[PDB]
Amino acid sequence: YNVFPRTLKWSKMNLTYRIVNYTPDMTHSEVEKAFKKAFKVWSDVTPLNFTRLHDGIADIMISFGIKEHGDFYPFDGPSGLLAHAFPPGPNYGGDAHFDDDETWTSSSKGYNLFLVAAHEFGHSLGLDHSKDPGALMFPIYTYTGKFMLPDDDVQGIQSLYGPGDED
Ligand SMILES: c1cc(-c2csnn2)ccn1
Ligand SMILES: [Ca+2]
Ligand SMILES: [Ca+2]
Ligand SMILES: [Zn+2]
Ligand SMILES: [Zn+2]
Repeated sequence: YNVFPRTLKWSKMNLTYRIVNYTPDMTHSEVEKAFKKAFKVWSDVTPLNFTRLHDGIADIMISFGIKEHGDFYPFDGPSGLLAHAFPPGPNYGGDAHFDDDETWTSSSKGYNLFLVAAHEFGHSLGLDHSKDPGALMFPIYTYTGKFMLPDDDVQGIQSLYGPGDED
C-alpha cells in the first residue's frame, strides 16, 4: 500500500518546464535566461533537475496572461495582483502564471522577472510564504541586486527535497 505523503511535493527529482508564451516587455532570450536562473536557485541547493520543453505537457507550465486566464485566480489589470503558482499536484499543479498587465524587467525597474519567478517556482515546488522579511518566499516583493538564496528558503526547500550535493 501507499498513504499520502506528509507535504505537497514532487515525488520525482527530474522536473520539466515549458514557457507557453512571452511577455511583450522583454526579449525571448531575456525571459528564457531569467527563468533558467530562477530554476537554478532551487536546483543548486537540492537534488532537483529542471529540463525545458518547447512543446507538450510539462510539470511546471509557465504563461503570461491577464484577467480571467483559465483558473479561479483571475488577475486585476495593472497593479495589485502580480503572479501566482500552484503547489505540486495533478494537472495544473506546479504551474506559474504572470500578470501581463504588470511590467516585467531584467532590471531594478518594474518587477524583476527573475526574482518573481524564483519566488513563484518556490511555490511550484511546495513552499508557501515565510515570515522572514529577508526570505525569498516572504509574500511581498522587494528588489535585490546582487543572488544568494536566504537560509530560511534553503532550509525550507531542503526539508522537502534534501540538500543534494552539499559541495
Ligand atoms: C513575487 C515576488 C515576491 C518576492 C520576491 S522577494 N520576496 N518576495 C513576492 C510575491 N510575488
Ligand atoms: Ca503542471
Ligand atoms: Ca495586476
Ligand atoms: Zn492563474
Ligand atoms: Zn508567493
